[PDB]
Amino acid sequence: PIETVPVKLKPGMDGPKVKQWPLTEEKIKALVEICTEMEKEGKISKIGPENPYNTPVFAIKKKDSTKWRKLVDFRELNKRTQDFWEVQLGIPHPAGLKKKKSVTVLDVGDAYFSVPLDEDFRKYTAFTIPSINNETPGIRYQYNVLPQGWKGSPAIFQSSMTKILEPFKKQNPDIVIYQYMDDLYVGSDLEIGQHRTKIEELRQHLLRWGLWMGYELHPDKWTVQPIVLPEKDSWTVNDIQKLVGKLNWASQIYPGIKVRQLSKLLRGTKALTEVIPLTEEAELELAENREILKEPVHGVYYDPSKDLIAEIQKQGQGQWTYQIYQEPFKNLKTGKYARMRGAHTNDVKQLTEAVQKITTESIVIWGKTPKFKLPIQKETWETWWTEYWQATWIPEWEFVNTPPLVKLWYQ
Amino acid sequence: VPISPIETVPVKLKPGMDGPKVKQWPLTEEKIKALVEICTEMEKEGKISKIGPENPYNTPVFAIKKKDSTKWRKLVDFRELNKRTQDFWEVQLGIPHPAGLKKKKSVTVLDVGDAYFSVPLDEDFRKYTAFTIPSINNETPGIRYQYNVLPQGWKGSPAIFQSSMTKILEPFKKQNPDIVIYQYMDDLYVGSDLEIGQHRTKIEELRQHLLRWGLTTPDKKHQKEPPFLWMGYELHPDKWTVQPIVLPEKDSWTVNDICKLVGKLNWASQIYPGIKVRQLSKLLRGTKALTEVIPLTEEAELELAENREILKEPVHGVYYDPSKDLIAEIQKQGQGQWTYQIYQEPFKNLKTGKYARMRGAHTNDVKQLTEAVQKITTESIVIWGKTPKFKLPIQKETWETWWTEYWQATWIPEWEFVNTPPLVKLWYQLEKEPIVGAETFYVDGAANRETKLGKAGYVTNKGRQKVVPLTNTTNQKTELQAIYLALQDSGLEVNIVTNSQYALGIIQAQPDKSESELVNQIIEQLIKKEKVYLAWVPAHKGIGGNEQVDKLVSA
DNA sequence: CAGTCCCTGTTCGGGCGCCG
DNA sequence: GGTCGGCGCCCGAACAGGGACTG
Ligand SMILES: Nc1ncnc2c1ncn2CCN[C@H](CP(=O)(O)O)C(=O)O
Ligand SMILES: [Mn+2]
Repeated sequence: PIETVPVKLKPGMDGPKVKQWPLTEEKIKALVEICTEMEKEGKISKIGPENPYNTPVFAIKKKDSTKWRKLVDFRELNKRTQDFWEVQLGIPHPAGLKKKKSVTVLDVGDAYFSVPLDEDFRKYTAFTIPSINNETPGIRYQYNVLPQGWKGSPAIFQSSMTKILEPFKKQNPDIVIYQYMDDLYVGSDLEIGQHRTKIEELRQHLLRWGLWMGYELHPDKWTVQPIVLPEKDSWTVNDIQKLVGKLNWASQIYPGIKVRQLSKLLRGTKALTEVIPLTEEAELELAENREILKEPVHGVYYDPSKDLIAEIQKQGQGQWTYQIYQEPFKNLKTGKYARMRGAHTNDVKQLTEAVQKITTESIVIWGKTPKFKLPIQKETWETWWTEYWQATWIPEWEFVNTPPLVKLWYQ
Repeated sequence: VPISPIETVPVKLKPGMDGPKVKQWPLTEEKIKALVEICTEMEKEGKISKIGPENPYNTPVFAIKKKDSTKWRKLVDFRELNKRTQDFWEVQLGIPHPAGLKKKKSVTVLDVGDAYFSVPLDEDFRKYTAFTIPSINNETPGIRYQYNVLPQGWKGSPAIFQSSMTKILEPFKKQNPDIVIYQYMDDLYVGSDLEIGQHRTKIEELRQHLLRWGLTTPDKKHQKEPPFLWMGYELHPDKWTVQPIVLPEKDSWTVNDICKLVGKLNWASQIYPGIKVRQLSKLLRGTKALTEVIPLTEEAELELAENREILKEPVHGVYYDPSKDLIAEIQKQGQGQWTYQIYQEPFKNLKTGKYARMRGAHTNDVKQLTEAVQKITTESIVIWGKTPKFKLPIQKETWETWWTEYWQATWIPEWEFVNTPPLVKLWYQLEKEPIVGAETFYVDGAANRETKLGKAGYVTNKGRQKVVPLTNTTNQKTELQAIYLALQDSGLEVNIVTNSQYALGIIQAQPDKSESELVNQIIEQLIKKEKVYLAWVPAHKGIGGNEQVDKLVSA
C-alpha cells in the first residue's frame, strides 16, 4: 500500500538489451528456487516475449557464506538512468568514513523488497533464466519491488532509511553511516570489540523494521605503494639503462626528474654486464630523485564530476600493483596487493579479488566505482570472472594489452 | 470468430510507423491453386477472415513445397511489416544437444500439427496483416484476407509460440515434476524413469492436457518405439548419432557449393572427429562472386578426400552420465587448427569439435591452446552446465613457465598432461638478466614517411657495426629489421638493446607464428640461439650506443 | 603542438549448415 | 522458393585506439 516514486529513463535512450550468458548447473538451480520463492512473495512475476528489454542474471556466495545470493547485471540499466540517482535524490558522501579505524559492510538488500516499484519502469527490469542444454526456452520474470543492485533503489529508499537510522544516529552521533547500493558502510573509531557490538545493535535495530551480514575493513591501515628506486652498491650498464628508462617514465608524473648526469655515464658503447662507477654528479642526481618520489604529486586532487579510472599490473609471484586516477599521470592512489586468494595457481581469481578490493576502497574514499583497465584478454575474462565474484556490485571495465615497459611500480 | 483457449500476447507497431501497403507479387498458376486451396480451408476453421476496403494495408504472399509431402506451406513476405513492428526478445537461447540427455527408462516423441495455426494473434494487430491473393485473372480484384493466428513469416510468431507453449506445459510440469520435457518449438521429447505401464498413461494425460488448449498430438507423428528421430538425430536406448549427411559431388565447383560443403562439414564435426576445413575455407578468401566457378587446389582436394573417408565409417555418440566425471581432450591437428573430443568413458565420445580461429597477427601454440579451451568450456556449460576436466598436449612445466611470466592474466581449469605429439611447447625463452660474455648490440631503425626509405643497423661493445639501406619500408619495419640483423651477425648468446616499444612487445609475447614475413625470420633466428636478452631504452636521451646508432640510421 | 599513418584488435554485415 | 526466429562457422569491410614522428 506504498506509493511508487515515478522514474524515467534519461532522455533519448532505450532500455538495456543485453543477452543472458550461459550459467552453470548450481547457479540455475539456485535461481529457480529463489525466483519461485520471490514469485510466491509477490516480489517478481512472469512476463512474455513482448518485452524487448533484458538483463543478465547470475548467483554468488559472499565470503564465508553458504547461502546463494541472486545478482543482476544492471550496469547497462544504471548507465541509462543516471540522471535520477545523482540530480534528484543524491546521497552525500561522508569524507570521514575513510579515516575510521574500522568499517563494516552489511547486506541490507533485503529491505528493498518492502517498497513497490514504479509500474511504468517495470518494463526495463526484465531478466531471463537459462536452462541446461536449453531444455526449455527462457523462463522470464520482472521485478515488482525495488530490485537488488539497481542505482535507483537506495535513492528511493533513502527517505525511509534516514528515519530508520535517526533513532540510532541520535544515540550514536560519532558513528558514520554510508549507504552504497545493497551495502551499508558503518565506520567508528571504537575498539574492535565494542565496534562489533554496535553492529549487532544495528542488526536488531534493522530487524524490527523488516530486514544480515558482516565484513570488516580497516581503512586507517590502507597504505600506498610509492615508486621506489633500487639501492645497490655496484651498478652495471644494464642497471643504469633500466634506471634511466624508469626515471624517464616517472618524469611524466614528477616534472622535477632529470637523467642528464646518468646519461653521461652511458657515453661509450659499453657491454651491458660491464660495471660502471658512479660519478660524483650522478650519485647526487640519484639521491635527489629518490626524495622527489617521496613527495606527493603537485596539483593532484579529486574531481566529483570526472570519472574514476583504475589500472592493474600483474607483477608475478602473487604481486599486483594498481593506480587510481581521473587524469593521466595524476594518480589519486597507488598500491600493491599480495598473497591474495589463488596466489601462484590462478590469475583470474586474483584479478577478480583485486577488482573487488580496489572497488571497495573506491566506495570508502570517494563513493564512486572506477572503470577498470584490466590486463586480460576479453574472452579469458568473460568466461571465468563470475566464478569468483563475491560482491553485490559490479564495476565497469575494458581490456588492454600493454607489454611491460620498464617496471615503474614494482621493483 | 470464437475465442481461443490460449492467452494472447499484446503487440504494437513501433511508434510513428503505419502498417505495410506494398504490392503483391505475380504468382504461378500452380501456386495460386495451392494457395486458394489453403486460403479457403483456413477460412473455414477461423484462421483467416476477409476484409473490405476499410483495411488500407497490403503485403505480399507466396508458397513453397513442404518436405516429403504433397501439402504446400503458406508464407507471408512481411519484410515491410517486420521493419515497423516492435522489437521482441527471443527466448530460445540455444539448440539442445543429445549429449546432454540422461538415460531415461521410457522415451516418447511427438510433433503437433500446424503449430503456428493453433495459437492466436493479438486482436488490435490483425489489421496490419492485410494481403491480397491474385486470382488466375489479372483483372479479378482478388480476395483480401487478414490473419487471425501467427503468420508463418512474421518475426514475432516463433517467439510468441515458444512462450505460450511453456505456459501450457507448466501446469503439467508442476503436477509431473519428474517428467523431463525437452521443449523446442512444437517437438516434445518426453522421458521418464517410471515403468513403461505408467509411461503411456502420462503420455495420454499430456495428449489430453495439450488437447484442452487446442494442441493436437497426431498418432501419425507419435513415436513410441526406438530409434526416435529428434532434432536430426537417431536416439537409441544406449547410443545416438546424426542423421545421414549428404555432400555435393560437383565436377565444376562454384563458391556456393563450397559454402554448402563447408557448412555441412562443420555440422558433421560434432560427432565425426578429425574434420578439417582449413584449405577448403582458403578458397573463399577474397572471392568476388557467389556463383563464380573456382578450381579446387591440390591441398583442397586432399582435404575433401579425407573427410569423405571419415564420413564412410559409422560413428555414434553417448549420453551424459552425471555420476562419472566429464573429460575433454585436445590435439594439434594443423598450423592454426585444433580438434577436441568430450567423453566420460574412453573412446565413448559424447561429442567432438574443432577450433581454428586465428586471433591477431602474432601468436603461439600456447595462446591458441588457451583460446580453444575457452571455446570448449563455454560449449560444455551450455550443454551440461559444468566445466570438463582437460587432457592437454602441453607439459605441466611448459604451461607453468608461460602463465607465470606472461603479463596478461591467463589460466586453465583443472587439467592433466597427456603425451600425445605434437606437444605444445615454447620454442625459445628470453633471458631475464643480461648475459655475461655476450656481445651487446645497440640497434635502432628509422625511415622517412614520404620516401619510404630507411636504414637499420647496430653498434657493439667489440667495435662491430653495420647499416643497411631499405626500400618500401616504415619506421616499425626498420626497427624490427635492425633486430633481425643483430641476430644474424651475433654468436649463440647475444644482448640486444633497442629503443622501439613496438618491437620489444611483439617478441616478449614469445610468438612462434606470424602474418608478417619479417617476424617469421626473426622467430627463426631466435630458436637457433641458446641465450637471448632484450632491453629497452628511451631514444634521443644520449644512451650508450643507442645515440650513436640513432645518428647512423638517421637518414 | 595537433596532424598524420603504421599497426593491431574489434565489431558487424552476409553467405551456408542445422532445427522448428 | 526467395518468410520468420534461434545457434554455429568463415570472410572482408568498417570501426577505433594507441605510438612514433612532424608543421
Ligand atoms: N521453412 C519454414 N518457414 C516458416 N516456418 C516454418 C518452416 N519450417 C517449419 N516452420 C514452422 C512449423 N511448420 C509446421 C507445418 P508447415 O511446415 O506446413 O509450416 C508446423 O507448424 O508444425
Ligand atoms: Mn509440427
